Amino acid sequence: GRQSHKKIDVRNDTSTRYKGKLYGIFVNYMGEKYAQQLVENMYSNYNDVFVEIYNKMHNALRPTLVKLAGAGATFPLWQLVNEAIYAVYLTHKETASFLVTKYVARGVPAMTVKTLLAEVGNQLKELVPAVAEQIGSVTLDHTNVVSTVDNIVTSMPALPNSYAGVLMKTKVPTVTPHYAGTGTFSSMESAYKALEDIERGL
Amino acid sequence: GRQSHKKIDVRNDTSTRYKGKLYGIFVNYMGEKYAQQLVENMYSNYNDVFVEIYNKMHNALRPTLVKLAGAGATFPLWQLVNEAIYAVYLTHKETASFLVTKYVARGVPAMTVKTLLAEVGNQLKELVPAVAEQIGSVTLDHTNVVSTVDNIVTSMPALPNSYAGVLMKTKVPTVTPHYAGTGTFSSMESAYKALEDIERGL
Amino acid sequence: GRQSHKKIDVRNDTSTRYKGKLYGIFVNYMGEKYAQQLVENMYSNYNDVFVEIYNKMHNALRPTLVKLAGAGATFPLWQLVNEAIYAVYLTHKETASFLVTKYVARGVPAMTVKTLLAEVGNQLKELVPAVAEQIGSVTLDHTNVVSTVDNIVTSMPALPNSYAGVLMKTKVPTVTPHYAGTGTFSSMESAYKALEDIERGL
Amino acid sequence: RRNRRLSSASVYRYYLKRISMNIGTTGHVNGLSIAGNPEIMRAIARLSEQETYNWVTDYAPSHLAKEVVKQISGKYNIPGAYQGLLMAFAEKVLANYILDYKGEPLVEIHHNFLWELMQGFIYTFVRKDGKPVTVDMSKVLTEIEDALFKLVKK
Amino acid sequence: RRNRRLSSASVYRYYLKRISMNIGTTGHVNGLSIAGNPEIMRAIARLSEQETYNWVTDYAPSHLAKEVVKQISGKYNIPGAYQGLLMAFAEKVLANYILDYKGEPLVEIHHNFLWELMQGFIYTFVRKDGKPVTVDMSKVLTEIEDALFKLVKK
Amino acid sequence: RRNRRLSSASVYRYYLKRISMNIGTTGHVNGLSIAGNPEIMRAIARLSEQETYNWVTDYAPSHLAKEVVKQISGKYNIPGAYQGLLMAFAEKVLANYILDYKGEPLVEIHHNFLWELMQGFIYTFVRKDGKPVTVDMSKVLTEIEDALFKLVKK
Amino acid sequence: RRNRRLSSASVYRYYLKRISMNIGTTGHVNGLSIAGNPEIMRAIARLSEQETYNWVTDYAPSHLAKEVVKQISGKYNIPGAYQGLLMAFAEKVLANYILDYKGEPLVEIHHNFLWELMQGFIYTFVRKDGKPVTVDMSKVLTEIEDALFKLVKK
DNA sequence: TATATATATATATATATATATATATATATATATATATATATATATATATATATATATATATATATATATATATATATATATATATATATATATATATATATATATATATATATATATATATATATATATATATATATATATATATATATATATATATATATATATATATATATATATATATATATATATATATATATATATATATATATATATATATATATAT
DNA sequence: ATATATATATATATATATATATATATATATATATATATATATATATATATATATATATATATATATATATATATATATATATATATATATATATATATATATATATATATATATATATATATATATATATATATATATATATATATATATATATATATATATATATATATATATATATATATATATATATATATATATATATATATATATATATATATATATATA
Repeated sequence: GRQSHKKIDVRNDTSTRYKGKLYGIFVNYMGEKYAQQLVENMYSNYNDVFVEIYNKMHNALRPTLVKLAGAGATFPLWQLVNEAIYAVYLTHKETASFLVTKYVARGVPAMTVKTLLAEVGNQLKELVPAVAEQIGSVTLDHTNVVSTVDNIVTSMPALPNSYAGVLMKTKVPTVTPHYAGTGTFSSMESAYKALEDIERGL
Repeated sequence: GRQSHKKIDVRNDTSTRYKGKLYGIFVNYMGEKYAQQLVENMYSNYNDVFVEIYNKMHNALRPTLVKLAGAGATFPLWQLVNEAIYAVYLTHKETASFLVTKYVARGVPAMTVKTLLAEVGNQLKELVPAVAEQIGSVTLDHTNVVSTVDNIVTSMPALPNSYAGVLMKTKVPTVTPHYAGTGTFSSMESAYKALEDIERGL
Repeated sequence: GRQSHKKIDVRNDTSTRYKGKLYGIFVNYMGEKYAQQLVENMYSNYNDVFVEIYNKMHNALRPTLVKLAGAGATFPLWQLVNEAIYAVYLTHKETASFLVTKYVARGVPAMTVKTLLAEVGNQLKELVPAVAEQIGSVTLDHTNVVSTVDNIVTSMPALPNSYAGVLMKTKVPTVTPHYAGTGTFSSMESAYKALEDIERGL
Repeated sequence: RRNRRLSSASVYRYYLKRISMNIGTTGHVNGLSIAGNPEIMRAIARLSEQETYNWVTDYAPSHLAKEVVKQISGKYNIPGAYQGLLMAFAEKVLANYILDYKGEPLVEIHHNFLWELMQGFIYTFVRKDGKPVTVDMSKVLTEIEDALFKLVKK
Repeated sequence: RRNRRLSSASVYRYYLKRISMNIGTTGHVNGLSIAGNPEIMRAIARLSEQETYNWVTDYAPSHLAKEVVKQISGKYNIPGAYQGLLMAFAEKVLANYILDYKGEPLVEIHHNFLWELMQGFIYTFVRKDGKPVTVDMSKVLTEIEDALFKLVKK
Repeated sequence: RRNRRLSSASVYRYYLKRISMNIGTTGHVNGLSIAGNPEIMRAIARLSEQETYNWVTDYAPSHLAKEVVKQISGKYNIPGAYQGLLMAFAEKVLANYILDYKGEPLVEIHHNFLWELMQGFIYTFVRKDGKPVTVDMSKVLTEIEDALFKLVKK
Repeated sequence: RRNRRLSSASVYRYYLKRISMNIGTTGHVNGLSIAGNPEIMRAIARLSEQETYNWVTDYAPSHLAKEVVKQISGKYNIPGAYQGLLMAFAEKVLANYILDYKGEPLVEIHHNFLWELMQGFIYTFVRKDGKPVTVDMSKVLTEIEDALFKLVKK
């Protein structure tokens, strides 16, 4: 027993693993070039949506998750942050009442949920413009987040998940981390990428 | 339950998916090169008709659809605008009375239908010259849209759908978005395309 | 009988052996370029985790292992240092009581276990900043190590192994051996590498 | 894909398309050689068969839900669009609540789908005779809820 | 991978994917030529077969453990998340202790997984009737422990 | 390589891996052309078969040694690591002494392996019941010595 | 190369290595083009086969010599080293004298190999029982001499 | 140039820090000088494109003939020139081959054993990894499947008529091409048949005996 | 029992030799001749088909239009929802196998030595031969082209003229006009970059110091070869 201790996360190769595996699958559907372009577009979309939103949120919230419920049993918190990003923000499909009811029904203290909702809002507003504009300049807290988010969600009807999928970032261009203003901080990550190819003779 | 949350739209890869899948299917009918040319022509036609008309209309009207009847249950509006672009414009097959009767029979407030018809006219006149000339220089409104559109449609007989299909844009060339005048604004989209191939060594 | 006497260690070719064999396997999954990038990333990760932590620990500890229980049957000591590096440090999953109990159950003198915990902590605090900050500036000894480590593990709940896997070194940069301060000593090893390629006409 | 009433043709379509996907899966690159061997071919055939059988066995509840929604809509003279929408609602409510009971009370989902259907909830429809009729969404929503609980004998 | 109840589908999936891995393994570079030869093809087929057979034969105990954890959780109205977590716990305890007995007392693992479940161990759960209930983590942990020894007849 | 109990899977693994090695061996540079030829392919297949058969036939003695070591360890409640170590010891004493008899007396190898096991030779083990037990290394070593001679009927 | 008892494995090994050497031989530089053509491939295969057949047919005498030397050493309890040395001696003496009869009398080779073995000709060996024994080199040399003459019935 | 040590002198290097002079870099903004990019309209300067025709210049293409310079071709014969083939022997040169032995070099092989190299295998814990599997949910992406409708695209289908391109069918005759069929005889290539004898090859069959090989039958011991 | 060995011996037939001889048939020669074909000429004539024209119609089908509609499936959207998979991330946990560690052994191969032999080839030399092809000489004819000449004639091509005429593109004017670029202005902006400042602070260098120390090579001595 106790064979190994696997770890699941974005390891700077999930890109290539995804690309290569789906390429190998789809060659028997498309032929070489068509499958190539297909997997290229597929991964680009998956990146700019899932990575840019969910992975940044998970990386930001991991430490506070450990602070609150330090455990391997933080999986329900992951459920909560996922639904919050999808079901509440960007869709206005459910109010804070629903999440708090559900997760206290699942055994989560309420104020924990309120705090998590507060922080995910405070960061998603930095990631996505439209959500920041809908919430305005209101710092969220486990004292005020519920009323504010409930107002925002009830003000809007159920939004089509087409907003949540691609269009939201598609319509609006944003500052790059290769810019002035507040876009002058992150390329360190991308920087390594460059170095890599130069070392590989690429 | 609640396995996933799918999203359906044009995702900058529908070209490749369409081409590749139909190529794979048809190679067993034509052989390689003939199937290649066939899927090329098929997608080109599908592009220049469906994309250029319907997808632009959908992207334009999605915001107003949400503002008016914000819901996942906006489908009746979608079939409304589809029939509008097909049945009334480019064919003069039905008068506004037919659509308003049908969709109030389906439970839609009439003035909403009137507003939508006004807007689809206001944009289709920008996209298609012939309709712009048929309607002339008349801004449509839920107060005057039905009158003008009924005047036009009764004035013209039932047109053969050969107009609505391909020939309409085939006969008349338009200003490119790669031109001076009012064709100097959008190629940003196409621009990305170029960059893409350069990055792929293409 | 007595065919040979194999020796297993990091022989300045495990990089190449790993890369080559896995490349050979994966070409039949990916194709040349994708499999190449795959093995590159995979070995980079395996290096910067396993080598940097476990191999340096083993190289430091080997002489003391021989001094204490000099034998080919230091095998349980290697199991112990593995458990210590993974289960206790970087995870706080178990307290020293568990390890000492288990290994005296396996027939290991307890003070030997305490000694090894002391040294592995004293070295890991140099290797990983986070552990050094968790333990602070306290020298471990078989007289005091158990109390301090049990204090630390009781203080922190079980952490997700995502810390122990990649993120730990990923988030924080460290002083290189290509620096001033305490990073101006080790280029010797790297130097050899460089020399090699120059002699190979590379 | 356009609307097609479920029938054996659909079963066979799913079967063959899964055959294609599986032969794509196994020989990640060497699809041709794997395609030439009849043995792995038999294996892939049986796999696709098992997969279709799985997918069928896990669909009858949704069929029943769509059926009862159709009955109710026909009884209340509702255009096809909203019939499909209520089919989706019924499947959702049976899945998340009746079967697995995700952590949410019924009325909560009810109000969620209510906000979904707003624009507000009493819609007027013109029958084939010209007689306009009106129906409340929330009422018929709650109606199929009880109707659903009747089916599974909850 | 998403949740899928174990069935023959999984068996065949593992079978075929192991075919892919083995054909990759043998022809380290000459994958094509080895893929073309039917003899090594039969060899790889039978190898993947034996491999799947091994993996199945050494998985039934885990299946029984997950089954009993499912029964207990269903009896105690516990949400799916903790059902899976307790399945994993029972797996761990049967593996390291019941079968091989790595040198650690059961109560030690008990307190370890207890700290694993803290936040602190009497969680409140809202059933489908709206009646809130509470369960002690340590107690039910000790509970399935005894049940576990009952199965293997320890 | 991680520990895996001997089974047919290992036979097939050795088979295919030697196939790869031999196709590498013959066409020292022209590996592809040799890979295309079916005749030399059959030759390599039969060669790898013979090689696996050889390796199997000359391994059963070590298997029996590991078996009796396992039995003794189980009877004395010894941790797995030491079980493997004593397996290796029994293999040594059968090979170098019982089979070919290199020029060395038994008790010499005995004391050699004793210094191997020192730290010193009476180890304390905590059973699953908590009852600690002690065993002399030299004794159990000498114990399996005769037990080995019992097997081979020396 | 390490000692490997003769078996069919050796036959096939020599076979394939001769394949490599011959494909190297024919296409002195254009090895690739020759490697692509199946006709010269068949020719090379059959050539290597014939060559292995030759090498086999011209080795059984040495095998018998090594066999009888092994039997004699077993009867006189000699360590493997000297067993191989006397095998080589028997091979030499049968080749140069028994078969081709180069111009040399037997006792000449005898004394030659005697000076080969000195240090001086009565070596002491300690058996597995602890009973030391001594054997005269010249005697056992002469002993296997006649024994060889018995095999071929010379 | 080496061999021991010691200098100066300067080439780097690495030690710790400090300057100076720079080369970049990122930090925020400001300049200037440029390199591009737009965003709208004007230049002159090519760059093509037209759209009209007209030039000169040359690239080809014809149409008729004539040259010249060549490229082949055939007609007949004659040279040199070298290629390579046979007909006669002789050389050197080296390609293998064989005949006896002796080398060195190396390819394996076996005989003992000893290293090291990594190839796998079996005995217990850590990696990245994917093989997955589950077991719990959540994503995006996708393959499908519904459920209502709407498109465009093409797959057929039917409805009515019209084309075009074919596939056959018929209705008259006329071709060429061919498959046969006759009707006369003549060839050639065969397939058999006969009439005479002779072969070689092999199918059996005898007539005597001798083998091996194996098919079964007749005296006691094992699987 | 059936079948396999360990000796002795039949009969029986399966073949094979060891000689002589049949008859029979399998081919093959050797001549003469049939007869039946398989084709092929040689003329004449059918008949039947395979095509092809030569006109006029069909029906049938293959496509394509020309309008209208289906139903069906191929895709694509439009929205809600499933189900099944392809992956991915979340956390926990097994088993399996694929590579790497961390020790102890195997066996197995890939090598490398450590001695002694083989055997087999790869070459090399040591004499004597071959045959074989590689060339070269020493006397003669073939195609064979490789050229050249020596006349005549083609056809074909390369060009060049000698007229007329196209078409085509190479440029150039003549006029008008596009569109696309190349640079230039004309204003307002960007972004990007080249530098230069304007302060700060790094990082990497190029040097220069400021003490210590290496190794390295540039020289110079201080004895020696």
